[PDB]
Amino acid sequence: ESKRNKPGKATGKGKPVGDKWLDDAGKDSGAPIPDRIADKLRDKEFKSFDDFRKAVWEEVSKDPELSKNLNPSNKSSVSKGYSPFTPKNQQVGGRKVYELHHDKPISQGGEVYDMDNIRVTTPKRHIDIHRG
Amino acid sequence: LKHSISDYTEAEFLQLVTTICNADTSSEEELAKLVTHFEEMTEHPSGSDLIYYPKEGDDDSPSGIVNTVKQWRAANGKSGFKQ
Ligand SMILES: [Zn+2]
Repeated sequence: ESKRNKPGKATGKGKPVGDKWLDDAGKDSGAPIPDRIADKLRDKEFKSFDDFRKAVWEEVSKDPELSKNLNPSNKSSVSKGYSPFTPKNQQVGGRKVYELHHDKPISQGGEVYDMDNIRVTTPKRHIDIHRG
Repeated sequence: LKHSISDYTEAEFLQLVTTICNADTSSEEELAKLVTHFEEMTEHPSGSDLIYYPKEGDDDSPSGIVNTVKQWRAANGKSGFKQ
């Protein structure tokens, strides 16, 4: 049914981020996967892309520099492996949480679990990217 | 029970907000549905920001959020909680 449902191992370096990490998600190509998260997930095997996504948010929940910039309610969400809610103005209808985006699309041969090919986006930004 | 905020006593409304704040749900989808419901009940222009992106000095504990909604509704000409 879909290529993102085949198991794979996470790879890639990610990038240094700061306190403004999630503000970057609503601009340009989105925010990168933090180097710190990539270090935690590298070489692990994932059953599906959705399983990888859960893993990212769980590592954010445990990361002091990354979680400090989420409120108590959003913290509860990422502790469950749920994606955190964005500000209202970056939501589009039922799409209300940060979304993981492939920079080179999988449909175009991009790698599913290469963290250097993954970006964090708001719903508003992500939709616009795929509309050209 | 669930059609407008006037169908909630203050205590029941606190229980809803507590469930959202603690992500006390079976799936991400169920949580998102609950947050949408909250926004429809309050009719507050800030929407889910009341839960996740409080204004400076605003108390984002469940009791704090309930207070902010109760005061906003009262100040802006709208009906309040049952009883
Ligand atoms: Zn995408």
